[PDB]
Amino acid sequence: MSKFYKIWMIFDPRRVFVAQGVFLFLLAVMIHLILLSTPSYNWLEISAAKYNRVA
Amino acid sequence: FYKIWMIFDPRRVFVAQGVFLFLLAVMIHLILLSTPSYNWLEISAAKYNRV
Amino acid sequence: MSKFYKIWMIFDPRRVFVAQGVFLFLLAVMIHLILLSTPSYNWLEISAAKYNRVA
Amino acid sequence: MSKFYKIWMIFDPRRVFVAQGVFLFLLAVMIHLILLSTPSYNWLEISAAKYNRVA
Amino acid sequence: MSKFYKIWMIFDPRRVFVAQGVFLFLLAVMIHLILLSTPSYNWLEISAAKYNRVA
Amino acid sequence: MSKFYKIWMIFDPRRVFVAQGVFLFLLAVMIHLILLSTPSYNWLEISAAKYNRVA
Amino acid sequence: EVSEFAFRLMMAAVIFVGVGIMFAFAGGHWFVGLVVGGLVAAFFAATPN
Amino acid sequence: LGYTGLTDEQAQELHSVYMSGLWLFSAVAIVAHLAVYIWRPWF
Amino acid sequence: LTDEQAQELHSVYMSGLWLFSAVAIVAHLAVYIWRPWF
Amino acid sequence: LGYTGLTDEQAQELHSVYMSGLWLFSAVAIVAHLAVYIWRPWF
Amino acid sequence: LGYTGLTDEQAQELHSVYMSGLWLFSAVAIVAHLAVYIWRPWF
Amino acid sequence: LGYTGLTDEQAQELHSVYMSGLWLFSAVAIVAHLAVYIWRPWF
Amino acid sequence: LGYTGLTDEQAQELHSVYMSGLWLFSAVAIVAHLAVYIWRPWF
Amino acid sequence: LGYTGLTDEQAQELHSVYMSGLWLFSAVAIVAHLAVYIWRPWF
Amino acid sequence: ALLSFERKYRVPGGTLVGGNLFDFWVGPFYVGFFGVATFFFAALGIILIAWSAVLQGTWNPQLISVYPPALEYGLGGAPLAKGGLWQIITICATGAFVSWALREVEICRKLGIGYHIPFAFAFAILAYLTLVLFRPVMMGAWGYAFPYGIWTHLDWVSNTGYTYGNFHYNPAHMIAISFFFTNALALALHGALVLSAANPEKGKEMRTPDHEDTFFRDLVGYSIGTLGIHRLGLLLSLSAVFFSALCMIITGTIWFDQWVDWWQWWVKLPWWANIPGGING
Amino acid sequence: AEYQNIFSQVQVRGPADLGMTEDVNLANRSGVGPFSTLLGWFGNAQLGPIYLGSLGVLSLFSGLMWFFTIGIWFWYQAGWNPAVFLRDLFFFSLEPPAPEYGLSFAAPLKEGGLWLIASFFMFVAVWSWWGRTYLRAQALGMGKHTAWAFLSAIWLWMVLGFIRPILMGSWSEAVPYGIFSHLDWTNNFSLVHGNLFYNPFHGLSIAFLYGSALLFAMHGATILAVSRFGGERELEQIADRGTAAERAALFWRWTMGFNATMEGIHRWAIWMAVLVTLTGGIGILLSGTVVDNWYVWGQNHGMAPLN
Ligand SMILES: CCCCCCCCCCCCCC(=O)OC[C@H](COP(=O)(O)OCC(O)COP(=O)(O)OC[C@@H](COC(=O)CCCCCCCCCCCCC)OC(=O)CCCCCCCCCCCCC)OC(=O)CCCCCCCCCCCCC
Ligand code: BCL
Ligand code: BCL
Ligand SMILES: CC[C@H]1c2cc3[nH]c4c(c3C)C(=O)[C@H](C(=O)OC)c4c3nc(cc4[nH]c(cc(n2)[C@@H]1C)c(C(C)=O)c4C)[C@@H](C)[C@@H]3CCC(=O)OC/C=C(\C)CCC[C@H](C)CCC[C@H](C)CCCC(C)C
Ligand SMILES: CC[C@H]1c2cc3[nH]c4c(c3C)C(=O)[C@H](C(=O)OC)c4c3nc(cc4[nH]c(cc(n2)[C@@H]1C)c(C(C)=O)c4C)[C@@H](C)[C@@H]3CCC(=O)OC/C=C(\C)CCC[C@H](C)CCC[C@H](C)CCCC(C)C
Ligand SMILES: COC(C)(C)C/C=C/C(C)=C/C=C/C(C)=C/C=C/C(C)=C/C=C/C=C(C)/C=C/C=C(\C)CC/C=C(\C)CCC=C(C)C
Ligand SMILES: COC(C)(C)C/C=C/C(C)=C/C=C/C(C)=C/C=C/C(C)=C/C=C/C=C(C)/C=C/C=C(\C)CC/C=C(\C)CCC=C(C)C
Ligand SMILES: COC(C)(C)C/C=C/C(C)=C/C=C/C(C)=C/C=C/C(C)=C/C=C/C=C(C)/C=C/C=C(\C)CC/C=C(\C)CCC=C(C)C
Ligand SMILES: COC(C)(C)C/C=C/C(C)=C/C=C/C(C)=C/C=C/C(C)=C/C=C/C=C(C)/C=C/C=C(\C)CC/C=C(\C)CCC=C(C)C
Ligand SMILES: COC(C)(C)C/C=C/C(C)=C/C=C/C(C)=C/C=C/C(C)=C/C=C/C=C(C)/C=C/C=C(\C)CC/C=C(\C)CCC=C(C)C
Ligand SMILES: COC(C)(C)C/C=C/C(C)=C/C=C/C(C)=C/C=C/C(C)=C/C=C\C=C(C)\C=C\C=C(/C)CC/C=C(\C)CCC=C(C)C
Ligand SMILES: CCCCCCCCCCCCO[C@@H]1O[C@H](CO)[C@@H](O[C@H]2O[C@H](CO)[C@@H](O)[C@H](O)[C@H]2O)[C@H](O)[C@H]1O
Ligand SMILES: [Fe+3]
Repeated sequence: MSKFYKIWMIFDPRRVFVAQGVFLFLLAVMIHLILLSTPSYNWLEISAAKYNRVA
Repeated sequence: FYKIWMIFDPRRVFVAQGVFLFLLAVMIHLILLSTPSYNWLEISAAKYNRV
Repeated sequence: MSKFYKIWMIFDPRRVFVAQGVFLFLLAVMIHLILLSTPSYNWLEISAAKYNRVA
Repeated sequence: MSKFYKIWMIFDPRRVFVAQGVFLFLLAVMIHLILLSTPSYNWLEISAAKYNRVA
Repeated sequence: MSKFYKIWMIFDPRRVFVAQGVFLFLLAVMIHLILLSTPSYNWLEISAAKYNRVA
Repeated sequence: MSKFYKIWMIFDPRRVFVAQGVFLFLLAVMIHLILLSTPSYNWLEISAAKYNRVA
Repeated sequence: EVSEFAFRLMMAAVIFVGVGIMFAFAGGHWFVGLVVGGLVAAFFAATPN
Repeated sequence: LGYTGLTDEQAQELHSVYMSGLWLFSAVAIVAHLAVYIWRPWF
Repeated sequence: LTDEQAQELHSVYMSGLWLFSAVAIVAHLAVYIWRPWF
Repeated sequence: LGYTGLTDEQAQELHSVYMSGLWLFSAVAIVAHLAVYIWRPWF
Repeated sequence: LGYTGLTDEQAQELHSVYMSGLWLFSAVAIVAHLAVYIWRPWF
Repeated sequence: LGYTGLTDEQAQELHSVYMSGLWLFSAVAIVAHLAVYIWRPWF
Repeated sequence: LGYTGLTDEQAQELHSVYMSGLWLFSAVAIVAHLAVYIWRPWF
Repeated sequence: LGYTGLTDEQAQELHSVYMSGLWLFSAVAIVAHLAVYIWRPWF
Repeated sequence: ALLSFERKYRVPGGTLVGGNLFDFWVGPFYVGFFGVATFFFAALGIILIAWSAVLQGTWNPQLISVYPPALEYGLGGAPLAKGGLWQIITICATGAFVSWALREVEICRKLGIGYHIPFAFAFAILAYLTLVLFRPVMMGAWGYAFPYGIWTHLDWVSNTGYTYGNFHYNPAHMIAISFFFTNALALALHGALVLSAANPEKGKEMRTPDHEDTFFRDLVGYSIGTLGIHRLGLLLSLSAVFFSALCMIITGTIWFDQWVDWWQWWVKLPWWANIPGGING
Repeated sequence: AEYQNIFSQVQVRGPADLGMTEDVNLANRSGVGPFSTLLGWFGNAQLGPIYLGSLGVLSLFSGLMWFFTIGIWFWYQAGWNPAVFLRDLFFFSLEPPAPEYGLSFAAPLKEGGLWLIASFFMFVAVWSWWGRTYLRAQALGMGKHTAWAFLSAIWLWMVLGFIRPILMGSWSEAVPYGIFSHLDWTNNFSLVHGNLFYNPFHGLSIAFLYGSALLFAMHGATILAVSRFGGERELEQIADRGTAAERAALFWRWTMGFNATMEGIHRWAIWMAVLVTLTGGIGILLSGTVVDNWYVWGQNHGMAPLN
C-alpha cells in the first residue's frame, strides 16, 4: 500500500502534470456543459425563470 | 499475472489501462444518462417538480 | 501548501505563463460568449429593452 | 506585489510587445465590430435616425 | 512618459515604421470604405442628391 | 519638423522612393476607378449626357 | 517491435474517438466532439516520450 | 532505477506534495458539491 | 525491469486495484440501495 | 537538479510573487462578480 | 541571472516605463468608456 | 545596451523626431475630425 | 551614425531634393483639386 | 558619389538627355490631347 | 540491345515466381512470370475491345464503347453482347494491372532498389477498383461502373456527378482537387528548378544545389530541399488519388442527396444559425 | 518493414545557411527565420531568409490590397458581424459587373466597381511576381525556366479574368472572387457551353493534369527508391552519373522499354505540367468565342453519337 509513490520513478512529472491538467479541465467542462444542456440544472435559465426576466 | 511487467513496458500498460478505463466509465454514465429510467438529473427533476 | 513552489523546479515558468495566459483569455471569451448567447444575460440586448432603443 | 518587474527577466520584451500590440488591436476591432453589428449601438445608424439623414 | 524613447532600443525603427505605415493605411482605407458603404455618410452620394446630379 | 532629414540615415533611399512610387500609383488608380464607378463623377458619362452623345 | 510513436498514434486514435463521443454528447453537436477530440488527440500524438 | 530519473527520496517528496494538492483540490470540490446539493438536491 | 521489480510493482498495482474495486463495489451498493436494476 | 535549472530559493522567490499575481487577478474578479451579482443575481 | 539577460536594474527600469504606458492607455480607455456611458448607458 | 544597438542619445534623438511626426499627423487628423463633425455630427 | 551610412551632409542634401519633389507634386495635386471642386463640388 | 557608380558629371549629362526625351514625349501627348479636346471635349 | 552501362545489371534472380523459367528479356522489356501474365491479359482485353466494336457496329475508335451490364443484372454475369464483354475485359484489365505491378516488384528486386514505384502504382489500381468493383458491389449492380470508351466514360462521369447536383460540393472531392492542383504546381517548379540549375545563363558554370535552395528561399522564404521535394511530389500525388477514391466510395453509399446541402451543417450550428443578415440569414 | 525514407529518422542542425551571393544585392535579404523541427521531419527545417526588392514590394503590397479589398467586401456582406462573417465565409462573393455594363468602368461599386478595383490589384500583384521569379533567377545566374513555366499558369489566369471577357465583350464573363461562387461559376460555364467534357482542349488539359500526378508519382517514387544510392543529388548525377541514375534508367527501360536521363526527366516534368494550363487557356478562350455548344461540336467531329 505505502509504496504508491514509486510511480514517480517510472513517469516524468512534467508529462503527468500536463496530462492531469488537460484531463481535469476537460472533465469539468464536460460536466458543466451537461448541466447547461439539462434544463432542470441550467442555472442561467433557472434564474431567468425565478426572476421573471423574459417578457 | 505479474509477468506482464516483463511482456510489456509498464508505461504503455498504465497508459492503455487508464485511457480505456476512463472511456469505459464515461460511456457507461452516458448510457445511464441516455436511459430515461436511470438519468439521475431527470429523476431528481421529476421528484422535486422542477420542470 | 507551503512546498507548492517546487513546481518551478519541474515546469519552466516561461512556457507555463504563455499557456496560462492563453487559457485564461479563451476561458473568459468562452464565458462572455455563453452569456451573450443567453437572452437573460446578453447585456447589449437587456440594455436595448431597458431603454427601448429598438423600435 | 512589487516584484512584478521580474517578468522581463523571463519574457523577451520584444516578443511581449509584438504579441500585446496584435492582441490589443484585434480585441478592439472585435469589440467595435460587435457594436457596429448591434442595431442598438451602431453609432452611424443611430445618428442617421437622430438627424433624419435618410427619407 | 518621458522615458518612452527607449522603445527604439528594443524595436528596430525600420521594422516598426514599415509595420506602422501598412497598419495606418489599411485602417484609414477600412474606415473610408465603411463610410462609403454607409448611406448616411457616403459623401459622393450625399453631394449627388444635394446638387441633383443623378436621376 | 526641421530634423526630418535624418530619415535618410536609417532608411535606404532606393527602397523609400520605390515603396512611395508604388503607393502613389496604386492609390491614384484606386481613386480614379472609384470616381468612374460613381455615376455623379464619371466624367466620360457626364460629358456624354452634357453633349447628347449617349445614344 | 512497436515503436513509441506507433503506440502514441494508436492511443491518440482511441483518445480521439472516446473524447469525441463524450464531447459530442456534452456539447450537443458532433462538431464539438470533432473539435475537442481532434485537438486533444493531436496533443497526444505530438508528445511521445 | 526506473526510466524517469527521480530518486526514491524525490518520489516520496513529490508524492507527498502532490497528495496535498489533491486534498486541497478535492476539499474545494466537496464544499462546492455541498453548496449545490443544499441549493438543488440531485437525489 | 528485473523479476523482483515485476513482483514488487505487481504487489503495489494489485493494492491499487483492490482500493478502486472496493470503492466501485460500494458505489454499486449505493445505486442498489437507491434504485436496483434487476 | 531541477529541470528548469532554478535553485530551491529561486523557485520560492518566483512562486511568492506568482501567487500575488493570482491573488490580485482573483480579487479583481471577485469585485467583478460582486457588481454583476448585485446587478443581476444568477441564484 | 534571468533567461532574457536583463539584470534586476534593467528589468526595474523597463517595467517602470512599461507600467506608465499601461496606465496611460488605461486612463484614455476609462475616459472613452465614461463618455460612451454618458452618451448611451449599457447598464 | 539595447537589442537594436542604438545608444540612449540616438534613441532619444530618433524619438524626438518620431513624436513630432506623430503630433503633426494627429493635429491634421484632429482638424479633419472637427471639420467632418461640424459638417455632419456622428453623435 | 544610423543604419544607411549616409553622412549628415548627404542626408540634408537628399532631403532637400526629396522635399522639392514632394512640394512640386502636392502643388499640382492642390491645383487639380481646386479645378475639380470649382467644376463639381463634392461638398 | 552614390549607389550606381555614375559620376556626378555622368549623372548630369544623362539627366539632360532623359529630360529632352521626356519633354519630346509630353509635347506630343499635349498636342494629341488638344486635338482630341477640340474634336470631342470631355468637359 | 543494351545501354552502354546495362550489362553489369542483367544478372539472374530476384524473381517472385517461376525461378529461371521466365527470367529473360525481349529486347528492352524484362519478361518474368508476370510479364507473360501481363501480356496475355493485355492482348486479350485489347482484342475483346476490338471485337466489342464489331458487335457495336463502329470502327471509329472515339465511338467504341463497351458498356457494363444493365442494372437489371445486378451483380450477376450478363450476355456477352449485353455487358458480359465488359465483365471479361474488367477481369483482363485487373489481371494486367496487378501482373504489371508484380512484375515491377521483381524488377526492383533484381536492381536492388526500393519498392516505392509498385507501391505507388497500387494506389492507381485501387482507385480503378473503387470505380469498377468496390463501389458497384456496395451499390449492388455492375451497371454503376463506367463504360470503356474514350468519350462515353466522360458521360458516366457527368451523369454520376449531376446525380448529386454540382459535384464540386463533395468535401473529399475538394480535398482531392487541391492535392491534384498542388501536385502539378510542385512538378512545374521542380522541373524548372533542376533545369535552371543544370542549364544556367550562357557560358556560366552549372549551378549547385545550394543555388537551388537560395533561389527558393529568395523567392518564397522557404526551400523544402532535394529529398523533401521528391517526398512531396509522391505524397501529393498519392493523397490526391486516395481522397479521389474516398470521395467516390462514400457517394451513393452513405451520402445520397445534393452535395451542396451537406455544408448546411456548418451554417446551422446552433450558436449562429439564427443570427440575421449575411448570406444565410 | 525496412526503412522507407518518407520521414527522416534523425535531424541535425548547424549554423544557418545565408545562401549563395552571385549578383544578389545582399542588403535586400532578410535575416534567417526560425527552424521548424516539425518541417524538418519531411524537408528542411530552416525558414528564410527571404529577398524583398522593388518588385517584391510592389507585388506584396498590391496583393495585400487585393486580399484586403475582398475581405472588407465580405465584412460588409456580413453586416460587420463577426459571427456571421465566420458562418457565411465560403458563401460571400465579390462579383463582376452585370452584363448590361459590358466592358465599361461605369458600374457602381456594389455592382462590380469593387470587383474591378480588386482585379486591378490582382493584375499588378501577379505580373510583378512574374518579374520577381525572372529576376531572382537572373541574379543567381540561373536559367529562366521557372518564370517561363509560371507564364503558362498566368496564361490560363489571364484568359479567365481578362482576355476571354474582352473577346466576349463584358466583364460579367469573368470569375467572381469567392470560395463557393468560383466553383458555381465553374459549373455554370460548362452548362452554358454545352458540356465542357467535349471540349478537346479541356480533355487534353485533364490528360496533362493526370499525367502530372502520374509523372510525379513515378519520379518521386523512383528517386526515393534510388535514394539509398544518393539519387536525390540529381545535379551531381547529371554531372557524374552514378549507379543511382543507372538503376533508375534501367528500371523504367526493363518495365516499359524506354527511359529518361537525370536531366531529361525534368524536361518531361516541366512540359507535362506546363501543358495543363497552356491547353487549358486555349480551350477556355475557344469557349463561347468559337464553340458555344461543345457536345454538338463533338457530334459533328466524330466523338459523340448522332441524335
Ligand atoms: C504568352 C502567353 C502564351 C502561353 C505561353 C506559355 C509558354 C510556356 C513556355 C514553357 C517553356 C518551358 C521549357 C523551358 O526550357 O523553359 C526555359 C527556356 C530556356 O531558359 P533560358 O534561361 O532562356 O535559357 C537557358 C539556356 O541554358 C538554355 O536552356 P534550355 O536548353 O533548357 O532551353 C531550350 C528549351 C526552351 O524552349 C522553349 O521554351 C520553347 C517554348 C515554345 C512554346 C510554344 C508553345 C505554344 C505553341 C504551340 C501551341 C499549339 C496549339 C495552338 O527548348 C525546348 O524546350 C524545345 C521545345 C521544342 C518543341 C518543338 C515543337 C515543334 C513543333 C512543330 C513541328 C513542325 C514540323 C513541320 O526559356 C526559353 O527558351 C524561352 C521560352 C519562351 C516561351 C514563350 C514566350 C511567349 C511566346 C509567344 C509570344 C511572343 C512571340 C510572338
Ligand atoms: C479518373 C476518373 C475517371 C475518368 C475521367 C476522365 C476525364 C474527365 C477525362 C479523362 C480522359 C482520359 N481518360 Mg478517363 N477516367 C477514368 C478512367 C480511365 C482509365 C482507367 C483504366 O481507369 C483510363 C485508361 C482512362 C483513359 C483516358 C484517356 C482516354 C484520356 C487521357 C488520360 C491521361 O492522359 O491520363 C494520364 C496518363 C497519361 C498522360 C499517360 C498516357 C495515357 C494514354 C493516353 C491512355 C490511352 C487510353 C486508351 C485510349 C484506352 C484503351 C486502352 C487500349 C485498349 C490498350 N480513363 C475514370 C472513370 N478521363 C480525358 C480525355 O481526353 O478523355 C477523352 C478527360 O477529359
Ligand atoms: C461542372 C464542371 C465542369 C468543368 C469545367 C471547367 C472549367 C470552366 C475550367 C476547367 C478547367 C480545368 N479542368 Mg474541368 N470541368 C469538369 C470536369 C473536370 C474533371 C473531372 C474528373 O470531371 C477534371 C479532372 C477536370 C480538370 C480540369 C483541369 C485540367 C483544368 C484546370 C487546370 C488548373 O490547374 O487550373 C487551376 C489553375 C489556374 C486557374 C492558374 C492560376 C494561376 C494564377 C496566376 C495564380 C494566382 C494566385 C493568387 C495571386 C493567390 C495566391 C495566394 C497565395 C497565398 C500566395 N475537369 C466539368 C465538365 N474545367 C479549366 C481549363 O483550363 O479548362 C480548359 C477551366 O477554366
Ligand atoms: C496513383 C498516382 C497516379 C498514378 C501512378 C502510377 N501509374 C503508373 C505507375 C505509377 C506509380 C507505374 O509504375 C505504371 C507505369 O509503368 O507507368 C509507366 C503506371 C501506369 N499508369 C498508366 C496510366 C494511367 N495512370 C493514371 C493515373 C495515375 N497513375 C495516378 C493519377 C491514368 C489516369 C486516367 O488518371 C492513366 C491512363 C500506364 C501508363 C501505366 C500502367 C501500364 C499497365 O498497366 O500495363 C499493363 C496493361 C496494359 C499495357 C494494357 C491493358 C489493357 C486492358 C486489358 C484493356 C483496357 C481496359 C481499360 C479499362 C479500358 C479503358 C478505356 C478508357 C477510354 C476509359
Ligand atoms: C503550370 C501550371 C501550374 C502552376 C505553375 C506555377 N505557379 C507558380 C509558378 C509556377 C511554375 C511560379 O513560379 C509561382 C511561384 O512563385 O511559385 C512558388 C507560382 C504561383 N502559383 C501560385 C498559386 C496557384 N498556382 C496554381 C496552379 C498552377 N500553378 C498550375 C497547376 C493555383 C491553382 C488554383 O491551381 C494557385 C492558387 C502562387 C503560390 C504563385 C504566384 C504568386 C503571386 O503571383 O502572388 C501575387 C500575390 C501576392 C504576392 C500576395 C497576395 C496577398 C496575400 C494574402 C499576402 C499578404 C501579405 C501581407 C504582408 C499580410 C496581410 C495580413 C492582413 C490581411 C491580416
Ligand atoms: C456527466 O457525468 C460523467 C459522464 C462526467 C460521469 C463520469 C465521471 C468520471 C468518469 C469521472 C472521473 C474522475 C476522475 C478519474 C478523477 C480524478 C481526479 C484526480 C486524480 C485528481 C487529482 C488532482 C491533483 C492535484 C490538483 C495535484 C496538484 C499538485 C500540486 C500542485 C503539487 C505538485 C508537486 C510538486 C510541485 C512537488 C515537486 C517535487 C520536487 C522534488 C521538485
Ligand atoms: C467575447 O467576449 C467579449 C469580447 C465580448 C468581451 C470580453 C473581452 C475580454 C475577455 C477582454 C480581455 C482583455 C484583456 C485581458 C486586456 C488586457 C490589457 C492589457 C494588459 C493591456 C496593457 C497595455 C500596456 C501598454 C499600452 C503599455 C505600453 C508601454 C509602453 C509604450 C512603454 C514600453 C517600455 C519601454 C519603451 C521601456 C524600454 C526600456 C529599456 C531599458 C530598453
Ligand atoms: C464549461 O462551461 C463553463 C466555462 C461555463 C464552466 C466551467 C468553468 C471552468 C472549468 C473553469 C476553470 C477555471 C480555472 C481552473 C481557472 C484557473 C485560473 C488560474 C490558475 C489563474 C491564475 C492566474 C495567475 C496570475 C495572473 C499570475 C500572475 C503573475 C505575475 C504577474 C508575476 C510575474 C513575475 C514572476 C512570476 C517572477 C519571475 C521571477 C524571477 C526570479 C525571474
Ligand atoms: C469602425 O471601424 C473600426 C472597427 C476600424 C474602428 C476601430 C478602430 C481602431 C481599433 C483603431 C485603432 C487605432 C490605433 C491603435 C492607432 C494608432 C496610431 C499611431 C500609433 C500612430 C502613429 C503615428 C506616427 C507618425 C505619423 C509618425 C511620423 C513620423 C514622421 C513623419 C517622421 C519620420 C521619422 C523619422 C525622421 C525618425 C528617424 C530620425 C532619426 C534621427 C534617426
Ligand atoms: C479608401 O478610400 C479612399 C481611397 C477613397 C480614401 C482614402 C485615402 C487614403 C487613405 C489616402 C492616403 C494618402 C496618403 C497617406 C498620401 C501620402 C502621400 C505622400 C507622402 C506623397 C509624397 C510624394 C513625394 C514625392 C513625389 C517626391 C518626389 C521626389 C523627387 C522628384 C526628387 C527625386 C530625386 C532625388 C531624391 C535625388 C537626390 C539624390 C542625392 C544623391 C542627394
Ligand atoms: C479577416 O478579415 C480581413 C479583411 C482582415 C481579411 C480577410 C480576407 C478574405 C476573407 C479574403 C477572401 C478572399 C477570397 C475568398 C478570394 C478568392 C479568390 C478566387 C477563388 C479567385 C478565383 C479566380 C480569379 C480569377 C481567374 C481572376 C482573374 C483576374 C485577372 C486576370 C485580372 C484582370 C484585370 C482586370 C479585370 C482589371 C481591369 C481594370 C483596370 C482598371 C485595368
Ligand atoms: C474485377 C472484375 C470485376 C467484374 C467481375 C464480374 C464477375 C461476374 C461473375 C458472375 C457470376 C455468376 O453470376 C450469376 O449470374 C447469373 C446470370 O445473370 C445470375 O442470374 C440471375 O439472372 C438470371 C437471368 O438473367 C435469372 O435467371 C436468375 O434467376 C438470376 O439469379 C445469378 O444470380 C448469378 O449468380
Ligand atoms: Fe528530381
